[PDB]
Amino acid sequence: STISFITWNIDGLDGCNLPERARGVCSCLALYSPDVVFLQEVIPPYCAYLKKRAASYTIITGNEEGYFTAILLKKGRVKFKSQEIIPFPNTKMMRNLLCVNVSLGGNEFCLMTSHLESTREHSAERIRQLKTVLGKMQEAPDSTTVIFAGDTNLRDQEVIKCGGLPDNVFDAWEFLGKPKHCQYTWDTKANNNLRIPAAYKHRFDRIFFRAEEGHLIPQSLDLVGLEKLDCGRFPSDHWGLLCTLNVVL
Amino acid sequence: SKGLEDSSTISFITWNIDGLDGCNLPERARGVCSCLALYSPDVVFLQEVIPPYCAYLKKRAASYTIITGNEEGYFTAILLKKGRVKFKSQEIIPFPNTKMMRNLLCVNVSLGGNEFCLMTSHLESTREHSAERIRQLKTVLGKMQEAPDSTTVIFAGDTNLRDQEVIKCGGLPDNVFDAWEFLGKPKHCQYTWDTKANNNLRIPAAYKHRFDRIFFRAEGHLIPQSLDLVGLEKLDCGRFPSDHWGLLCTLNVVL
DNA sequence: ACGAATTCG
DNA sequence: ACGAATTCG
Ligand SMILES: [Mg+2]
Ligand SMILES: [Mg+2]
Ligand SMILES: [Mg+2]
Repeated sequence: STISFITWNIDGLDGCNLPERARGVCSCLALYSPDVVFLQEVIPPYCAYLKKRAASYTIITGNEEGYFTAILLKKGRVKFKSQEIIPFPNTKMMRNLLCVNVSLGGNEFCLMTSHLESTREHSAERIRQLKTVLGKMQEAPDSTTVIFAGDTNLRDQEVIKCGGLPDNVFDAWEFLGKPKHCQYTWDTKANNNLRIPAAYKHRFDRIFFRAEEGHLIPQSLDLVGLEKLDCGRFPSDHWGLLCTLNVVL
Repeated sequence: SKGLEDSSTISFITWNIDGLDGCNLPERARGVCSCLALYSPDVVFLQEVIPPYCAYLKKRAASYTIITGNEEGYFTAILLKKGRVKFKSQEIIPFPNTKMMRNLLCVNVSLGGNEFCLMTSHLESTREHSAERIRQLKTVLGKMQEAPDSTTVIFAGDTNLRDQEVIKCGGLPDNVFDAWEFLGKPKHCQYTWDTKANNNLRIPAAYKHRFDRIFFRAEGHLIPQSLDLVGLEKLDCGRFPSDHWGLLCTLNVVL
């Protein structure tokens, strides 16, 4: 059976046009009706909005104050079994690792998200956090399918410094042949929200998975959130990623 | 005076004398020159010299010939004791990507019956410019290796280096030694820039670094004898000659 | 949440 | 000529 999710850093720390941009995020979610949504940079009033607007999803959060991650699980498609939060002891930005154990498509999943330490200056801590994520991905039983989707803030060289992805962990964008149309998820030439008067682009938002051979097969990957809202800005400074996969029992 | 017994020795001071701080500069220059008068080094390597400072050196260090790394702005200089050092030529090597007018100054001399290439630089400043500083260090080390095998090469200057940056470079080449390391990393002269002990910059924090370093290319032919700090006395104005301490080094040239 | 510049302690 | 924090482009 086919499943879909979106992962999206929705820039709740930008207070400008935030109500309109939150409505814009959810209009995108309504269009694609994903089974799972992974969000980063949620803030408390944004979470309160989602609890009403997305009342058809079970909402799991990474914290209750500041800014944090969330995982939304479509009721009637996804059975919620537990949540786990793993700290990043040396974060300076309240980052952590949020996991949920669920049933979806007839199989058990561990679904994970994080907003890894931001900016070039904090590369070393970001690498330590990536190692924590990768270590946690190895802990689930082999019959459980593990998906991480989140804002990694990664540069390719940092993954190399980490040792590269393990032999049994795959990046969905790489798996699909490194398609150019959805490569960059943060692009200051195409996205004006931060008003950065220069052109930089990065593949900060990434999807990793661990599954028994042939039991999880990515089928599509697309950017979402590409349309300006009435205020002339985008829902976020990031594009979202929409991924569909076949879950084979 | 430098008699027969010490004819095998080269002594020198290297010092970033902070000519970019105009406040109290004439008095601070007199403080530097008082140090030069006390130790009478054969050679002085200076960084952050400015044109007015050259005039102060001509007045209060008149026994030294001045070779400069540029004519305007701020620049390095090598001072040669008249009657001891024979000047043979001056070479300047550019750092094409510097944003701070930095370069490599080489002065070829004869002293004590030996040929020397004496080099100084003020490598790119601040943690943010690490990449360019490492590129400049590679230029310096390459030039040290290129000199004729008969010549004795000494670099002394303000490197702005952090230890981790020399490791990123791959370490000093096999025939190039750091004088402080050679002498066993003595604690008394380890830090040459120290905002707890020196308040010239008025930084309200305590940080210390070994920015000022001496490299030499040598087998057993060049033996460091001593390394000591200078410039640790406050002057009449209540400030030091510079935000850096200077380094006083003696080396023996051996058969 | 970019790199470069600047301020503050 | 420090590092952190903030601001500029
Ligand atoms: Mg952000
Ligand atoms: Mg297909
Ligand atoms: Mg200086």
